[PDB]
Amino acid sequence: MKEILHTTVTEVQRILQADRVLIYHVLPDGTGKTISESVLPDYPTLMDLEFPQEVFPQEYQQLYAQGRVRAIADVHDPTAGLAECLVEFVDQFHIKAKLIVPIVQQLWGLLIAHQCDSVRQWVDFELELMQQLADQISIALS
Ligand SMILES: *[C@@H](C)[C@H]1/C(=C/c2[nH]c(/C=C3N=C(/C=C4/NC(=O)C(CC)=C4C)C(C)=C\3CCC(=O)O)c(CCC(=O)O)c2C)NC(=O)[C@@H]1C
Repeated sequence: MKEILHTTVTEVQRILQADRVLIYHVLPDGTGKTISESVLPDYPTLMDLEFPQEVFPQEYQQLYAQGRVRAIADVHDPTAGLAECLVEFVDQFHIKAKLIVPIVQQLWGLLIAHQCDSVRQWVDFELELMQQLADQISIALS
């Protein structure tokens, strides 16, 4: 399953030509953590870093359990909807755009793409494609 999640993020990174693709998993204590990552070598491996424990709030569990994709073209646009607690994070890791799709069975996790070199207008077919990839991960888990 660890090799399957690695294969998936690597293939999704190549398909989107994203700077990073990762899978973020919600743990039974209500914390969240990156568990698989493919990143272009000009950027850090987030999995190699020693992050403090991170609460994944009930607000976002209840949102993402509903299944909908969130495309954020420009994380610095004050109307684009980046969570306020992530403002310092996107600055420190030079994340400019992100694409988030929930992995649901009950939220298991999120498939997330980053653009780092530019803002990125994600287009409708890419949001549908990530929904299909999230469905493929859920089917694999079953
Ligand atoms: C604010 C709402 C709370 C919160 C929620 C949250 N976090 C993510 C996703 C990621 N968080 C990552 C890692 C860390 N590690 C830290 O120490 C830290 C604080 C500086 C963070 C943010 C991480 C690698 C991810 C996945 C990749 C990504 O870019 O998202 C999410 C889901 C994404 C989204 O934008 O909705 C949420 C809701 N984090 C907090 O610390 C608050 C308690």
